[PDB]
Amino acid sequence: SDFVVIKALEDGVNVIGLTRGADTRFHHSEKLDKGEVLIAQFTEHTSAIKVRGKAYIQTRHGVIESEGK
Amino acid sequence: SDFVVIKALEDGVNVIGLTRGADTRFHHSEKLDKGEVLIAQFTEHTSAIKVRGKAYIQTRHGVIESEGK
Amino acid sequence: SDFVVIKALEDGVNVIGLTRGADTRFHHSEKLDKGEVLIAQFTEHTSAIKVRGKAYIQTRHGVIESEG
Amino acid sequence: SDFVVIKALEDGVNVIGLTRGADTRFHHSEKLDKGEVLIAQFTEHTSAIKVRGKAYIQTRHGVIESEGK
Amino acid sequence: SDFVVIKALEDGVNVIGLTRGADTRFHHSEKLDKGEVLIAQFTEHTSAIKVRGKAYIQTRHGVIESEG
Amino acid sequence: NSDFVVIKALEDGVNVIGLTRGADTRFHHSEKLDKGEVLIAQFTEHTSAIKVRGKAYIQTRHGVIESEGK
Amino acid sequence: NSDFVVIKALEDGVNVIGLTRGADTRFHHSEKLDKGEVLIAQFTEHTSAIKVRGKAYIQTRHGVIESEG
Amino acid sequence: SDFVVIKALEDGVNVIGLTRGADTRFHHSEKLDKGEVLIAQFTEHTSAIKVRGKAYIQTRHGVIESEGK
Amino acid sequence: NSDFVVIKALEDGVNVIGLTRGADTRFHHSEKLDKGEVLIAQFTEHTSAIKVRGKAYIQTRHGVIESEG
Amino acid sequence: SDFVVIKALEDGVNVIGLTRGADTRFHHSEKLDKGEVLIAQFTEHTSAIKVRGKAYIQTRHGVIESEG
Amino acid sequence: SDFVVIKALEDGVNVIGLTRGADTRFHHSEKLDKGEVLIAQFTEHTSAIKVRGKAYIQTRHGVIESEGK
Ligand SMILES: N[C@@H](Cc1c[nH]c2ccccc12)C(=O)O
Ligand SMILES: N[C@@H](Cc1c[nH]c2ccccc12)C(=O)O
Ligand SMILES: N[C@@H](Cc1c[nH]c2ccccc12)C(=O)O
Ligand SMILES: N[C@@H](Cc1c[nH]c2ccccc12)C(=O)O
Ligand SMILES: N[C@@H](Cc1c[nH]c2ccccc12)C(=O)O
Ligand SMILES: N[C@@H](Cc1c[nH]c2ccccc12)C(=O)O
Ligand SMILES: N[C@@H](Cc1c[nH]c2ccccc12)C(=O)O
Ligand SMILES: N[C@@H](Cc1c[nH]c2ccccc12)C(=O)O
Ligand SMILES: N[C@@H](Cc1c[nH]c2ccccc12)C(=O)O
Ligand SMILES: N[C@@H](Cc1c[nH]c2ccccc12)C(=O)O
Ligand SMILES: N[C@@H](Cc1c[nH]c2ccccc12)C(=O)O
Ligand SMILES: N[C@@H](Cc1c[nH]c2ccccc12)C(=O)O
Repeated sequence: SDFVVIKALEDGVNVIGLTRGADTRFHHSEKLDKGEVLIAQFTEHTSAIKVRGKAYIQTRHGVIESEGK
Repeated sequence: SDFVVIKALEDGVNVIGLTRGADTRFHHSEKLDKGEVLIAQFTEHTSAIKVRGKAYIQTRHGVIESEGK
Repeated sequence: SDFVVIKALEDGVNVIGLTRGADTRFHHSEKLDKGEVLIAQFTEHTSAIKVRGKAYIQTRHGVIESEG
Repeated sequence: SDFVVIKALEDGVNVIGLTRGADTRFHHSEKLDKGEVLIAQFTEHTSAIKVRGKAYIQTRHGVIESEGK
Repeated sequence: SDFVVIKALEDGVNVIGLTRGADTRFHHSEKLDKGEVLIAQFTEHTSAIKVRGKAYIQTRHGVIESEG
Repeated sequence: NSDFVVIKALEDGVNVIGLTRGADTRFHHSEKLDKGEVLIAQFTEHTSAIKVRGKAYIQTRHGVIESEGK
Repeated sequence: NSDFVVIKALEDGVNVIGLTRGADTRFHHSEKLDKGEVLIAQFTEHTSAIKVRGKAYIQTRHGVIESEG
Repeated sequence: SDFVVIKALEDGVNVIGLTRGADTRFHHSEKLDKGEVLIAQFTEHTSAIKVRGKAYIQTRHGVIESEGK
Repeated sequence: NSDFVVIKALEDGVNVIGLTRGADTRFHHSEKLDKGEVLIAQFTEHTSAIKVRGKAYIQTRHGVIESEG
Repeated sequence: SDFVVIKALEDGVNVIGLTRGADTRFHHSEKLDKGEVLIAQFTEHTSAIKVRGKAYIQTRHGVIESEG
Repeated sequence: SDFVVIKALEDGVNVIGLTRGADTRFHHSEKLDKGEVLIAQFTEHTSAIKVRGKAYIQTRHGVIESEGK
């Protein structure tokens, strides 16, 4: 299973997991403060991940940055 | 299982999931506001994804950009 | 499973799914307007995909363009 | 499963599927008009694909071009 | 399964499939006229393929040309 | 089997935190690292996300990233 | 499923010979190739070694090799 | 199944195995002296490895060096 | 779907010798090749080691090696 | 299964196998003399290998040298 | 399953197979004379291979030479 690396570039960045299955909703929100790193998998319960705030992102396809505000 | 990365380049980008199976319709529309990133898999319920609006997309195959009206 | 990427370079592009199995026919036609992107897999029900209209297409084998 | 991309370079190109199994015959002819693209897999029912007419073909082994009469 | 691509460089090219199993013979010959392309798999029934005639051949090992 | 991450602690008191796999998300273990220790940690049946706090040098299949403390 | 060998006959009468898989080893088939003909042949339940006699150009996973008459 | 190489740059290096499962504890500590190498797998019982002391370390992602107290 | 070895005989009377898989080790089959013939031989249920006597050009997954008379 | 190459650069190099499982123990020590090569796998019984003495070592991750 | 290529650079080279399992001992010693090539797999019975004497060795990891007494 693939994972995504997320480095928070400011306080209060949110890594949100959406539910796998016929229903789509947020099941969890992980708050990252500046400089913190989260390495997060796709799992049985999480089939999509949303990032809100300024962060540097690595995936198998390369780097992308989310932008706050 | 494969996933796409979607960075909204403007407000109100829509990431639309089409059902796996004999029938084809939309089962969920994730809206993204400017700067937000979504990392989204193909799953048991989603076998085709559609993007409406200005966004920067990465897939196994490289980058593509969606353009809004 | 493999997928194709389709960006509509014009209004009214169709992505057509043909049926998997001993019979071959159209079961669904996804309309795309200019600028819209569809990412679409091969599936239990779709074993061939047809693009009609002006689109930029990426597959595992590279880029190919359909023309109006 | 592998697949092949076929761009029709002229009207009336045919992508023919030959049946898998002990017997070999044509089971379906998809007609393409100039500019239309087909992406078609090898399947339980098709284990060989014939292209008739001028078209641009990509497969895992590269680009090949069919020509008409 | 792997597959072979055959472009007919003249009329009357032959793509011949040999039977898989303890015994060996031709089970189907597919005629290819000049310019026609066949993409053919190895399968439950075909474990070798012979090409007779002038053709352009691609496999996973590269290109090879048959001569008439 | 599954992927792993390399974490070198660039100061004392670095925290490598495992998040629970499954429908609920909580911290189950926090492995503390002092300066210069290396931890090589996998994703597992119990761990489906890892969070790093403090200044550390990180390697994954996607390349290096560095965490920074406050 | 299963490596294959490409054999181009560089003269008439080239022989591609299959050896039997199993505890016992013998020739079970000899496929005659005349000048310019190409044979693409798999390893199989029945054939676990292939011998080429006569002048031919051979491609395998490992490269080209040439047999001499 | 993945493995790490550990070369001890000083006496007393410490390769610590952590238990796989819902509980996390060290279950084995293999000490290395200067110049000794260990090649260790991830296993049914070890899902994380900790290195203490000055060592040179190769994993699939590259070399990393641990530095001691 | 195992590895195979390409052997080209550079002189008459080269010998490709197959050793038995199992607790017991000895030769079960000796294929003689004369100058210029090529043998392409797999590892199999019955052969888990191959020995080449004489002058031949050998290709494997790991590159070319030459056996000498 | 992965394996490792050990060429002893001096007499008396030891390649030690640690047991797979909940318990960790040396179960075999192969002595290598100057210039002898061992190619050894991870197995059902051996899930860690320790090299003691001067040797040149190749693994999937590259070359590393143990020193006496 | 992996294999090793061993070319004898002198007479009396020894390719020695160690037993797979809880016990470790020699079960077969295959002698090579100068110029002979042995291509030998890992197997249900052999999980470690030792070479004595001057040989050129190729594995997945490269070329290593054994030096004889
Ligand atoms: N309990 C969650 C933890 C998690 C993994 N990846 C995530 C991404 C976003 C949010 C939560 C998560 C799960 O197993 O799915
Ligand atoms: N519950 C949906 C969530 C989802 C995943 N990928 C998506 C892409 C588009 C829209 C929704 C989704 C699913 O499991 O499939
Ligand atoms: N419901 C369709 C959706 C789909 C996936 N790929 C397609 C390609 C073309 C048309 C429709 C589709 C299916 O699972 O097959
Ligand atoms: N129903 C057919 C459709 C098809 C797939 N690939 C093809 C190639 C050529 C012609 C038809 C097809 C099938 O599953 O096989
Ligand atoms: N019915 C044949 C079709 C075929 C596939 N590949 C071929 C190559 C040559 C001749 C026929 C074929 C089969 O499944 O095997
Ligand atoms: N050996 C039989 C049956 C057979 C085995 N494999 C085949 C592939 C194709 C056609 C027939 C066969 C025959 O030649 O008739
Ligand atoms: N009936 C033979 C056909 C064949 C395949 N590969 C070959 C190589 C040489 C000679 C014959 C063959 C088989 O399935 O094995
Ligand atoms: N017992 C834990 C060990 C572990 C693995 N990865 C981790 C990451 C962080 C913290 C602990 C761990 C587990 O199997 O999951
Ligand atoms: N019947 C033998 C044929 C063979 C394959 N590879 C070989 C190498 C050497 C000698 C004989 C063989 C087998 O299946 O094993
Ligand atoms: N008995 C331990 C041996 C081991 C493998 N890798 C390790 C890493 C650290 C400590 C011990 C080990 C096991 O199978 O897990
Ligand atoms: N009988 C041992 C032999 C062995 C394999 N790899 C080793 C590494 C070191 C020492 C012994 C071994 C085993 O199968 O595990
Ligand atoms: N019968 C032995 C032959 C063998 C294979 N690899 C070897 C390496 C060394 C010595 C003998 C062998 C076996 O299956 O294991």
